[PDB]
Amino acid sequence: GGQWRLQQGLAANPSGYGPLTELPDWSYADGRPAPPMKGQLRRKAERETFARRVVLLSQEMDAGLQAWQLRQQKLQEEQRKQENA
Amino acid sequence: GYVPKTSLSSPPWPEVVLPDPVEETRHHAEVVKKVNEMIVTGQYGRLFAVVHFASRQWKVTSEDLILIGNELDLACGERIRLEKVLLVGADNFTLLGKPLLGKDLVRVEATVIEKTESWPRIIMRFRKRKNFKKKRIVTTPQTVLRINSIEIAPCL
Amino acid sequence: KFTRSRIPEKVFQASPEDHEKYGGDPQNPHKLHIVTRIKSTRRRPYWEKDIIKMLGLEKAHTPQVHKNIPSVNAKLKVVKHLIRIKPLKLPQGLPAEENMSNTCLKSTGELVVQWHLKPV
Amino acid sequence: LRNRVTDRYFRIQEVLKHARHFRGRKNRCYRLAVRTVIRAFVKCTKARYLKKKNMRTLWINRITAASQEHGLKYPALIGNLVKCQVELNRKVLADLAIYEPKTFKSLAALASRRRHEGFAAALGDGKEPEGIFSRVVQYH
Amino acid sequence: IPGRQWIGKHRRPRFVSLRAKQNMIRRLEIEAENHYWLSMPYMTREQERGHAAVRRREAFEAIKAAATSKFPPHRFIADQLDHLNVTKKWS
Amino acid sequence: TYSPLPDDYNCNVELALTSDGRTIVCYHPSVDIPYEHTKPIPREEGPMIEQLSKMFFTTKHRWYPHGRYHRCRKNLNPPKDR
Amino acid sequence: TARGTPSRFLASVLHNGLGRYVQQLQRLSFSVSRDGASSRGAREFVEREVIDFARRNPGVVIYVNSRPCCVPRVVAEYLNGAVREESIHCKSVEEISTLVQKLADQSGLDVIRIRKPFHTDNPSIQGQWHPFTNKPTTFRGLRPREVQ
Ligand SMILES: [Mg+2]
Repeated sequence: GGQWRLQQGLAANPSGYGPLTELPDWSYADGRPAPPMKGQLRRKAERETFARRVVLLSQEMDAGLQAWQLRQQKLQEEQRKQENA
Repeated sequence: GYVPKTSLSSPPWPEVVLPDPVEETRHHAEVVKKVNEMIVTGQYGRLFAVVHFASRQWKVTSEDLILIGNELDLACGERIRLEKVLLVGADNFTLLGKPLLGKDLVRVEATVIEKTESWPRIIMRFRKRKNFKKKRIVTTPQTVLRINSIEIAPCL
Repeated sequence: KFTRSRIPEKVFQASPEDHEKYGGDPQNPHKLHIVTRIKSTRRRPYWEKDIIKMLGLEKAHTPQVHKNIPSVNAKLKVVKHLIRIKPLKLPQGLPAEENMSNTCLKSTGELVVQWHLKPV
Repeated sequence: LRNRVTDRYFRIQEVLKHARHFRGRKNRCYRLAVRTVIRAFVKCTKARYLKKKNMRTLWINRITAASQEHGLKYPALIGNLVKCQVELNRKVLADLAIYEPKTFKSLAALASRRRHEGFAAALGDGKEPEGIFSRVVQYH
Repeated sequence: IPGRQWIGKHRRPRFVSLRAKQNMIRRLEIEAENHYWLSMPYMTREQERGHAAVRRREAFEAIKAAATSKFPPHRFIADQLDHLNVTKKWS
Repeated sequence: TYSPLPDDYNCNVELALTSDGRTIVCYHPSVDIPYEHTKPIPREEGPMIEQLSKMFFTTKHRWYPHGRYHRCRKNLNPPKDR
Repeated sequence: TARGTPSRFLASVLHNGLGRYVQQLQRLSFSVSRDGASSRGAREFVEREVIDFARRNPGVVIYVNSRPCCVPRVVAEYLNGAVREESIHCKSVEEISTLVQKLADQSGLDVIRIRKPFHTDNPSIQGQWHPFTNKPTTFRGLRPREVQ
């Protein structure tokens, strides 16, 4: 029943992100938390490099627009400053 | 918009009338109060938990065994609290959470007994008339867990 | 001869019925695409297999962020039958280096930069 | 012969120990035993997929039967247990269907209750108060 | 059927069930939403020009530099002398 | 007066949510059999295989024997469980 | 395969986890040649690691024999009489630490196929299914087409 889960903002597969697969599976009985799961470590590396790509692409987009705008202002000033002599 | 009662007039299923939500939430207050009384007074016998341990969902009593298919970097004999329990039942009540239960509500304990390997497991590939024949032999690691206790906590 | 196919520009000009159907804005559009390969590139031509390699969509059902620029969109117009395109919406801001690891992209299309595992 | 093979008995016995339960001369003669032992190993690896498949269809048969005991069918039971965020899988529900049938009856009443909240929900369209078991738990 | 069911002049017929219609329809709907989101670029083609030329240049400097740094590995005395312990004894 | 299942045969199912709305408390006591729903306690190879087949309602084939090869492949000490 | 190999059910020795955990490995028996390249990493295991291993679990008694062997062996003997003899022939020190720790961690059960991945001995708590669960009784216990 994954189309319902897409309607609810959940993962389409219940083994995807969420509380069944991202909490730790077990703890010590003393209360010590376990060392982290291998798939949770790999998965948080995937989410971290994904977020790094989102930031990197967003910064290239903003720097690209601002560089275009500075090129257009320099073209307008090379239009205006030659209107004399 | 009236239709005379023919066969295809009204649907073949009976019309169910769902209860009013105020009285039904009061009924849930009564039932949760009673089941909390059975947990406080200790009326329950032995429990079972459905716990979503790593690979799948294991139905679990106390005093039983689970064979997992990985090494868990633990010593043989160390106690484990299994979190991600997601159903807890007794003879006369259950407790199923959405999707998991509260850690302050159910405490499932289990020791590691033995960290074995599996029986040797043959992986042969063979395509006819192409001289394609590969044999591999694989033993996965395994740990066995003795679920020591399913303790339940009167927190509803 | 089955050749490469061109697509005219009226195909990629949205209508206000489409702007009301899908929740887009023509003024102030979105920056980042989420692209997801959902149709195998086998039984497809080699140029489509190449574009799917160029977009990093070699695994199926794995989202990939791209730019909403006409060059990237030209490659996406080549393989638009093989993918799924959604806008990357960002409810909270784009994550800083403090919130860099504690993110999760949801199935709706939003990148939630504070990702607890707790219910509301 | 300068160096001819001495250790050859053990290669024959490497293959033939897997043939010890076959019929015919497949348990005895090496030429026949290599083909049937290779073939038994190929079936042994291709049957892991069929083990998983046949267990799952066996569980859907057991959940189907025990849900027909409570008047429901299988797709109403599974779809409406999904819609309650009770994400028990097929193995557990077959094991409750066998060993703990009060719990399976209460899951059947929860799933049919949610099914009727879906019927009354999609019946009275527009804004209406939601069902009680129809609420979802939002995680963040 | 005349021969080999599915290729030839006289092929057997195959018909489009409701499964196949609903599958093709939902593929067309996903396709039409792809047609919506490709209709609104964040930049024009003039504005995108050269916005990532530096990062692409440094990326190919990394690939070029990984190509031109390929050479035999270092050879140590401790490996060759370390072979001599194959006749390590007790006493 | 609403019942999601006809709570008449196995257990009296009473569904509940907690007030925080996260767990589904189900309460189900066992239904006793009523005393009025009870009755008081009352106080040659061919022919033999037709008689056993007619007796246990199975076909004739599982009564004819099987040879030494199938009597001596049978695991005579199988693993017990539980 | 699984039909040529025997199988068994997943068990323990004397309910090995319930009350207390008992180390199931009684004796290790190393036989290590003094002069010989086969038992080199065995010798380096005795010089380095068998003492710290012998202290990390004192319920195991260890017999290093040091005879002129031509292939070194380790012989793990378990509490239930099982004896698993494995060879440490031409294996490095780390591989013998993982091998000996593997023999220490497991038990004297066979390494044949295990049928079920679990073992309850009380599988049913609400009462097992029989065909008269989920069937309502009728008045006077009557069956169909019965008049009186
Ligand atoms: Mg033909």
